[PDB]
Amino acid sequence: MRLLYLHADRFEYKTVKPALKNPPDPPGEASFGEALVVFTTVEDGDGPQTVMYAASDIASHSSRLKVTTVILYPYAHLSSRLAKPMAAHKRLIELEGALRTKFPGHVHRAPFGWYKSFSIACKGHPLAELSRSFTE
Amino acid sequence: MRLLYLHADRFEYKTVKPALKNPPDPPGEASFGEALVVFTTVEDGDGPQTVMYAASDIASHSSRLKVTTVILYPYAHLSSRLAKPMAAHKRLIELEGALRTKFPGHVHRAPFGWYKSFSIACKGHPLAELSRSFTE
Ligand SMILES: Nc1ncnc2c1ncn2[C@@H]1O[C@H](CO)[C@@H](NC(=O)[C@@H](N)CO)[C@H]1O
Ligand SMILES: Nc1ncnc2c1ncn2[C@@H]1O[C@H](CO)[C@@H](NC(=O)[C@@H](N)CO)[C@H]1O
Ligand SMILES: [Mg+2]
Ligand SMILES: [Mg+2]
Repeated sequence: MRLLYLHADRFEYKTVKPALKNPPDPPGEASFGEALVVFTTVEDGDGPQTVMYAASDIASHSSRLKVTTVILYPYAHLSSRLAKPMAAHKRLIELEGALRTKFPGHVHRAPFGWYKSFSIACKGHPLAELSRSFTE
Repeated sequence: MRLLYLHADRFEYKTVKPALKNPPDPPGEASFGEALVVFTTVEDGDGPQTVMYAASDIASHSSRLKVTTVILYPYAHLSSRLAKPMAAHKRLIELEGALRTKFPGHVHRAPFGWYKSFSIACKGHPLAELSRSFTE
């Protein structure tokens, strides 16, 4: 699993066209104030142990940053060892579930299987942009 | 070399704190309308052949998108096989130079060696977010 952590002042997205023949989530749009935005690429070896490590790390980082909102943003573009779409969706659902057991704020999982527009204002501090790899 | 291509409606950044003991570029800030924003991670094996392939691809993609501005945005976070900072700066300077021989619009290379804030409004169309790997 490959993650990009962006500490944002604000974040918003809208689904536009479907990117899979049948997207497993309904279309939608949402906008947020200060949040940790976690661009999340699910990779072929990812299982429940991987999900648990990512969830702990996201919780830990969110705590460091004093953020109370996390956005789990499905993202196909951070790796060249992608999990298949079905498996990726399952892991992202597991990741959201796991994160809620570790982090007490708003957890928003954006819809999987869509092209999206988005806007982000990303902070400039030294810990505002980080990437993470998790495996088992 | 690992690149992320974001087709934006608008883009802006500001350098904030230095991220290397001596950043090789001066601090600054800039803002843009519609542009291809190319988050660019220079990797250990990257040489002039790699730079030339990336430059051709960026030019080709920009042409497809009908964009007339490209932003080469140094980014440390797309890979776990980073080139050293000196070498990375050199390759990014080469990449800007190479791109200008292939693409006729505005080419902006953002400063290397800084933490930056930024904002982006990324389009939602199917070719609006892509990643690319180049090697030699
Ligand atoms: N292995 C994977 N890890 C994370 N997300 C994945 C995935 N495989 C497929 N997706 C999702 O399907 C859309 C089309 O690839 C993807 N959409 C996106 O990457 C949008 N942000 C594009 O605008 C994403 O929702
Ligand atoms: N191998 C590499 N490829 C591309 N850029 C690289 C690099 N090694 C160092 N940099 C630059 O140094 C700043 C601190 O890592 C980096 N700064 C950034 O990644 C900012 N956008 C953070 O806000 C970047 O300017
Ligand atoms: Mg809508
Ligand atoms: Mg300034």
